[PDB]
Amino acid sequence: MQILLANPRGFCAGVDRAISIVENALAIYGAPIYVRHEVVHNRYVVDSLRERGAIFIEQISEVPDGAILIFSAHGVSQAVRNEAKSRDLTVFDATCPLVTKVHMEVARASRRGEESILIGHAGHPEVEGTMGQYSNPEGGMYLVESPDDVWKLTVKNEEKLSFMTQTTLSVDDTSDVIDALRKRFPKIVGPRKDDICYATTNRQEAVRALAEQAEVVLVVGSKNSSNSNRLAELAQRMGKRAFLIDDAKDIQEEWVKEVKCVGVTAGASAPDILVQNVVARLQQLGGGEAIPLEGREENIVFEVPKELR
Ligand SMILES: O=P(O)(O)OP(=O)(O)OCc1cccnc1
Ligand code: SF4
Repeated sequence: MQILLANPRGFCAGVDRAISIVENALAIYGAPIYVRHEVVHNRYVVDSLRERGAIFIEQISEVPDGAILIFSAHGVSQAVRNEAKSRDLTVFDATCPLVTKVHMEVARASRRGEESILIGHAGHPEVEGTMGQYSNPEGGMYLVESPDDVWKLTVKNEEKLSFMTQTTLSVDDTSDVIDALRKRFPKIVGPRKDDICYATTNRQEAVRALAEQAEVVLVVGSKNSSNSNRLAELAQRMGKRAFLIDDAKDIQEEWVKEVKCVGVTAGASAPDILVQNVVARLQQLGGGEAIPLEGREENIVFEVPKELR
């Protein structure tokens, strides 16, 4: 059995920054450090940080007075940010710059009381945060997940309309939603393409190349990771068996019995150690040295705020 690694894979710049923010705050201020939502959607990272004294919470009322609070990489609504601001709390924001950029566009629309449509998945924290930057009752802020959702949407003034996307969507499915938005609302304004981040686009392109060669693909990432789910879904749609796994333990031997070529990737929130352990497990089940595919080079880094160095 040949083992191939997708390239790129694993940590992006927003995730490296956000985890560093929590680590550094723990180092500087000691436990506990409070964090709104899992800092990133990875059980191993979160379990780790919890064992070192991070406490993960969904509401600001769960955080005591005088504390340090960090917002997760997925971002937060204005109501949450203002709720935290009114309190004695010390707040650090681990929201990814690429999320923040979308937030600002939503807030601009809100100020203009002009309506905005977000493409994303209901209930995901990034979606809550992004919808959560719009407040003007005279405009509106609508969520669509599919072309059918677009086909049934009505808005108050379709002459003044803009769209935004979640950063971790399917590139291809999103393309279909946007095509529908433009057929329905010819005057709609957005970005050139979408708000899907470089890391999501690149990992999707890499798993496409991986799945052209592999019979079976293993995506390292947690169940509640949107971007990781998209990598598995992509592979499956190409006719390959794909499995989303937290770690090497989850590999069932039947999945790779008599498979000549197995591919491994990782979502943007999955640490490289988990991939290394996956490869070691595949080698036990009879695989050779892991071969990295040629891939697009990523060079973007996001620094921690200076107060957390
Ligand atoms: O569920 P997803 O959003 O894929 O979060 P995860 O933490 O798996 O990946 C990092 C991230 C954070 C913020 C925005 N987009 C991606
Ligand atoms: S996957 Fe994208 S938007 Fe999300 S933390 Fe990473 S770089 Fe930022």
